[PDB]
Amino acid sequence: KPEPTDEEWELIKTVTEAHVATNAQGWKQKRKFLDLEAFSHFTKIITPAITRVVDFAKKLPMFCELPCEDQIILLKGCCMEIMSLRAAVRYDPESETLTLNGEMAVTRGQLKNGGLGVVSDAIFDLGMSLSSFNLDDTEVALLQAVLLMSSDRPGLACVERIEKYQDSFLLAFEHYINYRKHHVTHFWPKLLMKVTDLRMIGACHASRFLHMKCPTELFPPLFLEVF
Amino acid sequence: ENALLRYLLDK
Ligand SMILES: COc1nc(C(=O)NCC(=O)O)c(O)c2ccc(Oc3ccc4ccccc4c3)cc12
Repeated sequence: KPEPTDEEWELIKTVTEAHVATNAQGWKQKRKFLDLEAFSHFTKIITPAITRVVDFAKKLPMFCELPCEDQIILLKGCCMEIMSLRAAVRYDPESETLTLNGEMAVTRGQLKNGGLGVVSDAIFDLGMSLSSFNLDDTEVALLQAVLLMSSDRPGLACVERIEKYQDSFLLAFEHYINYRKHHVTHFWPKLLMKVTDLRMIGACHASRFLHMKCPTELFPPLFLEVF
Repeated sequence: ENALLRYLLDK
C-alpha cells in the first residue's frame, strides 16, 4: 500500500491547517441545544458557516491560482456539501444531534422542519455511518478539497486544472488512507461512495431552496448568493 | 451579481 510522498505530506499539511483554522471550536462543550419561524432561526446562523468555507478555500494556494469567476462557481457548488460534512462528523449518537457552527446541537426533526426536509435525514444518516470511519482533521480536510475541486460545476473555465488539482488531492488522500490503515474493509472505495453521498446532498439543498422560494428578502444575502 | 461572495474572495 503506497504511503504519502514528501510533496503529498506538504499538501496534507496545507489542507489540514486550512480546515482546522476554519472549523468552529474544536464544540461538545459549547453546544446550545435548540414554519418560517424555524426557518428564520436557521437562516440567521448560516452566513458564518458559508464564510468559514470561503476562508478554507482561500487558504488553499491551488484555489487562489484560479480566476475569480471559477472561484465563485467552486464555492457555490461545494458550500452545502462541506457544511454538511462538517455537521455530520459532529454527530453525537447519545443525544442524536448534529453540531452547527461549533455550538448548536440540532435534532433530525428540528433540522427537517427548519427547511431542509429529507436532506436532514441524509445528513444524519451520513453522520451515523461516518462514526465507524474514525475520520481525523486531515481526512475531513481532504474530503473538502475533493468536493471543492469539482471540474463538473456548470460554467467553469479552467476545467482541466481543477480536475488536475482534484487528482492531486485524491492521490494524497488515498495514500494517507493507506498509511493510516483503518480497520474497515475496502476503505478507499467506501470513502468515494461518501463523496457521492455529499454530492447528492449538495444538489438536494438546491431543490429545497427553490421550494422555499417566502419573500427573498427574508433570505440572508449570502444564502441567496450561494444558491 | 454575486457581489458579496466576490468581495469575500477578493480579500
Ligand atoms: C448544512 O447544514 C447546515 N450546517 C451548518 C453548519 O454550521 N455546519 C457545520 C459546520 O460547518 O461546522 C449551519 O450553520 C446551517 C444553518 C442553517 C441551515 O439551514 C438551511 C440551509 C440550507 C437550506 C436550503 C434550502 C432550504 C432550507 C435550508 C436551510 C443549515 C445549516
